[PDB]
Amino acid sequence: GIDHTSKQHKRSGHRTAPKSDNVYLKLLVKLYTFLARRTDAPFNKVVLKALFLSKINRPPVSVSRIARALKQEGAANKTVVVVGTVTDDARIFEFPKTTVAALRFTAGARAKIVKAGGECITLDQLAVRAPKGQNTLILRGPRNSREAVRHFGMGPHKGKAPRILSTGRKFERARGRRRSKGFKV
Amino acid sequence: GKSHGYRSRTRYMFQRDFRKHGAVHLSTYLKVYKVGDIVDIKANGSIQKGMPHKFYQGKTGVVYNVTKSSVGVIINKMVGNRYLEKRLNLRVEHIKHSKCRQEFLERVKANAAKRAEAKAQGVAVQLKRQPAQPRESRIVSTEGNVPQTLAPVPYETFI
Amino acid sequence: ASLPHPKIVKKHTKKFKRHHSDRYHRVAENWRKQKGIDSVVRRRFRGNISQPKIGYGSNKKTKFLSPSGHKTFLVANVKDLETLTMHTKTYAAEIAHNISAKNRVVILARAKALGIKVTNPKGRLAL
Amino acid sequence: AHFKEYQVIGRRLPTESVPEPKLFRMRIFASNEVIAKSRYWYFLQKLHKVKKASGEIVSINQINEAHPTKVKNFGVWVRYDSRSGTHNMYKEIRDVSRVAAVETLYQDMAARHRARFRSIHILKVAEIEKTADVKRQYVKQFLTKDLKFPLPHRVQKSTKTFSYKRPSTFY
Amino acid sequence: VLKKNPLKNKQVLLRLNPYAKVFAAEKLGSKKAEKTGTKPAAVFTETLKHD
Amino acid sequence: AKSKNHTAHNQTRKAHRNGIKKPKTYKYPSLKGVDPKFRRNHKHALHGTAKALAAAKK
Amino acid sequence: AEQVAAERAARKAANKEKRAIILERNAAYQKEYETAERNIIQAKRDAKAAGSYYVEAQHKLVFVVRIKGINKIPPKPRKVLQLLRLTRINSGTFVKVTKATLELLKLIEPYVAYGYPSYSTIRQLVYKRGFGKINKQRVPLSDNAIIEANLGKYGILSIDDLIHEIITVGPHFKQANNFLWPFKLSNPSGGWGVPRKFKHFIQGGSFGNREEFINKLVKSMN
RNA sequence: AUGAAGAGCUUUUAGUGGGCCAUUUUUGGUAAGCAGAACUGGCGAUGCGGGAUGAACCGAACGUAGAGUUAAGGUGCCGGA
RNA sequence: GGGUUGAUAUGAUGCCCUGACGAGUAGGCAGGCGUGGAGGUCAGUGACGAAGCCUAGACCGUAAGGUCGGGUCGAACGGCC
Ligand SMILES: [Mg+2]
Ligand SMILES: [Mg+2]
Ligand SMILES: [Mg+2]
Ligand SMILES: [Mg+2]
Ligand SMILES: [Mg+2]
Ligand SMILES: [Mg+2]
Ligand SMILES: [Mg+2]
Ligand SMILES: [Mg+2]
Ligand SMILES: [Mg+2]
Ligand SMILES: [Mg+2]
Ligand SMILES: [Mg+2]
Ligand SMILES: [Mg+2]
Ligand SMILES: [Mg+2]
Ligand SMILES: [Mg+2]
Ligand SMILES: [Mg+2]
Ligand SMILES: [Mg+2]
Ligand SMILES: [Mg+2]
Ligand SMILES: [Mg+2]
Ligand SMILES: [Mg+2]
Ligand SMILES: [Mg+2]
Repeated sequence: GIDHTSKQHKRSGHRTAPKSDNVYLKLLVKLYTFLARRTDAPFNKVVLKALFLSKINRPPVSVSRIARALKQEGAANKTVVVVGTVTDDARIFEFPKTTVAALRFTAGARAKIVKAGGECITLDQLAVRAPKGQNTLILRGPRNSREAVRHFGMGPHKGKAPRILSTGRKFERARGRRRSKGFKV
Repeated sequence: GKSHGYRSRTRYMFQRDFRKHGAVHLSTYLKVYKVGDIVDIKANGSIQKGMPHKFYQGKTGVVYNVTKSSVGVIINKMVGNRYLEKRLNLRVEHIKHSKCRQEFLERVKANAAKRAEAKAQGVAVQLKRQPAQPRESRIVSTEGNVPQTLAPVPYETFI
Repeated sequence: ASLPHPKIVKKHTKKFKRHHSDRYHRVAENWRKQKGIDSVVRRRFRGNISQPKIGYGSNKKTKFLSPSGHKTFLVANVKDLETLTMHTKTYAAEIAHNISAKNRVVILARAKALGIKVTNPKGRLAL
Repeated sequence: AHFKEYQVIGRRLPTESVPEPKLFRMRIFASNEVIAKSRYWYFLQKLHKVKKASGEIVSINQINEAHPTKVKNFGVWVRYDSRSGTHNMYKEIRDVSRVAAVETLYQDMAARHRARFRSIHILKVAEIEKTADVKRQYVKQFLTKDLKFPLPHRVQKSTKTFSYKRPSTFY
Repeated sequence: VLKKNPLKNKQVLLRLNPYAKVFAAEKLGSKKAEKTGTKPAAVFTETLKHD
Repeated sequence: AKSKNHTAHNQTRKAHRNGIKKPKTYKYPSLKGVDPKFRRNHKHALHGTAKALAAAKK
Repeated sequence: AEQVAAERAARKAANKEKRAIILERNAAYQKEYETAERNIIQAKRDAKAAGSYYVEAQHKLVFVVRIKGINKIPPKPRKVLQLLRLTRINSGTFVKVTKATLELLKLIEPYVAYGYPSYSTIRQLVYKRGFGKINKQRVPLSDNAIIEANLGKYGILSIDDLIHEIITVGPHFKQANNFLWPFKLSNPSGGWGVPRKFKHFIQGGSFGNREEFINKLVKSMN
């Protein structure tokens, strides 16, 4: 027999073949795994992996985030790539003439980007415009901004948002939260 | 009843020494501790203030803070299936520099010297230490060293 | 007529029978795993029955093949039969059990015309 | 196993305080060189401050018998540990080589004293070069003029399991 | 698809090692040694034969 | 009906299944428990240093 | 793009040069081995003539074989066997001899048989049971191109240069021996020689340092 | 130095919270197949060859098959040698 | 771990190559089998005999189970998503 050092027959732990049954997403995957296989470009592999992701690992990306990303140096004439959805943001009042490639656009985001003179692009048109990731800029959205993450790691002296339905006075603001009432955490 | 106090089972550990009782020499207080210095912990029993718990006897840590009379040491402590970092505020009588770091830094500057010396001619310093290798061939002479034959000795009582 | 295939190997031609299907009538022969804490069969003591496991699986080249070398395909009519027109060397027709005698004649005639093998060309024949 | 005699020479490891140490030597009866070198250190640990880590072996050499066909009479001085205590022995063995004598000695001790190889020490093996210095009658018996004796009750071993005549023990 | 063992199958032996052809040509597995007229000292022999 | 009070049997096996990992060490560790008289100056010194580098490569 | 003649011929020509290089390197290695043997022989002779003793160089290389199954091993020996890559009974590995490894071996002594291997058994092992670690896979060597691709960095082009880096313990012994998958040996064809394995080779068993008797055992196991 | 079989990170949740045996260290007890601790390894949760027979000992851990070689244990017959 | 959209033919969750591994109670997860009914489809089977029952008769599947033949029977019943 074998004295095994590792766990046998363990899955990689990484998603392949997105479990969404959406055929258009499957077609994007069929294209981008081919490109990742034959282009020698890391961009194709990044995008292919990102297309597998779940909704919470595909957070929305604001047009204001895109504007920040283009306010970098040498990034004004670049192609922004969001493997996910692009949302609008009324907190900006100017937007540049960039082109943005994404799975989905909200109506407001599309309208803003087009009204600014830009164009809204799909990841398949990105494939013909930039098969190896020419002049691209991949943006991911914020993951820990979620509500569930407030409660991850709940315990004494962590400061991590107890799970609670009704908030206010007399809902978890007593013994265990102030020295006057026993102890503070 | 049971007994698990702070100084439980410290009888021989916080004992002072044989013929080294009394006050402590002044080098303990004239030594200098900066942040990042590696220090071993050995409790003096005559200074009851600023003592470590018995767990940290013979433990080596890194300084993280310096105060009037004390020094802040970080230690790694095994608690179940993981290590937790522990912050002690220890008076310096219970504290001495570890000589391992000094012996490592001497080797550091020696290796730098060797590298600068042998870069002037490119002769492949090979600065890494190596384990004790097997011993090489050699020749043993019998000149004045003729073999002396031995034999097992019989059994005697010797009482 | 069959396509050339290797020697067909099975690795267990004996039916896996439930422990004590020979001892109690209430216990049917359909395989059930013994889930007992003290089961000799679950623990695999020497001299007990064998349990089905994936190592007994058949070669993927010879799986689902009858000894003739054909894969069986059930048919209920000539339209279902005609799917095997260009697959005679791989698939053999089996007329379903609920087909009438007068339609079996038609299916067998068309299968003889198209060169399709039929595994049961004797059901519901009178003479 | 079948024994061999090895000259093993060893030497405390040299230093700056004292190079050229004193080169101790031993004769070892053993089935191979690994066991010979093990026993060399076993005994040298009992005699001197040295062990395999602080010493070395300069030469191991097989000693063959100079006259493997002269019938010698040997005396062997033995230390052996019993179950109660430790004892000394002198045994006389009539044989053709030192290794054969030592084999026979280990077997005789295993038989008559239930002593094992780990329990037996050989102090020395010495050829008795003058008859009448022998002192054991079981050896002195075969040192008689024009000796001759028969072998009564011969048993012939049969290749078959059925014999068609009664056998004979004549000789 | 199949591990052929050198030390048999001379073809694979020669695929791995081209020196195997001239090794056999010169019979280097049966090389003879130059004779030497060295004799040990008396101290070696007398220490060996010592009791 | 007495019972077994205590044993550490199997606990090392259990710990070493997924165990004795060092926690980890980061660059720029916490300044927690450090002297406030030192922290209060370090704030101002870092402010001044940032200002100086800004005006330097301005 | 006919390309079936020109580039094929160029590939064949490029292979002819590599095989010439391998041939001359192997001739050199033979000349080296034979001289290294003959010279220590003559040195022993000359020391005997001068009345001295020739203390041969302690060995730089051992071959270790796992002799015990996987059940009922304490943790320190279990870890040391995992570190020597001896994860099954009758798995074998070459080990460089140093103060750091002799203690490892003293720890795992009741579970392994080890000793000093010869060129003949090293060569037979690498040629019959010769497997490389290429992208975490056990590839039979079977050709010098694998070795040239995975060890050509370290001057190694042939199975023979590999054997040389092994036996003449070189700068790249670590990388060569790690490239070599653990040798999967059978049980000895003639048996173990003893009735009882788990005593020391000295006490009549099989484990421990059988300094030069390991070649016989390994050849029986290979 | 050796090895790394991928490294690190998070979320959630099941069962469990009666234990027992062997080597060694050891407490009470005359002692116990007793009671209680320490380290490891095992049974529990594990079939296989051996120990006639046995939860734990020896050997060795299991997909289905073939050939070869062996471990422990054995080779008068029962019984392979 | 990798290879393979190229037009013409069938299945990219496909086909292929390579290496390793395979014990298991409590327990977890995955892929499948079978039952009553619902939507869709096979312009499916059927008084020239549905369903059910019997059958040391046959075939497929590791198995769950499925299929066929014969007998009995008499009015309905199945495959696939
Ligand atoms: Mg296995
Ligand atoms: Mg003390
Ligand atoms: Mg039944
Ligand atoms: Mg049970
Ligand atoms: Mg193969
Ligand atoms: Mg309890
Ligand atoms: Mg035989
Ligand atoms: Mg045996
Ligand atoms: Mg729990
Ligand atoms: Mg619980
Ligand atoms: Mg239980
Ligand atoms: Mg077991
Ligand atoms: Mg044992
Ligand atoms: Mg067999
Ligand atoms: Mg017999
Ligand atoms: Mg794959
Ligand atoms: Mg279960
Ligand atoms: Mg009917
Ligand atoms: Mg019946
Ligand atoms: Mg009716």
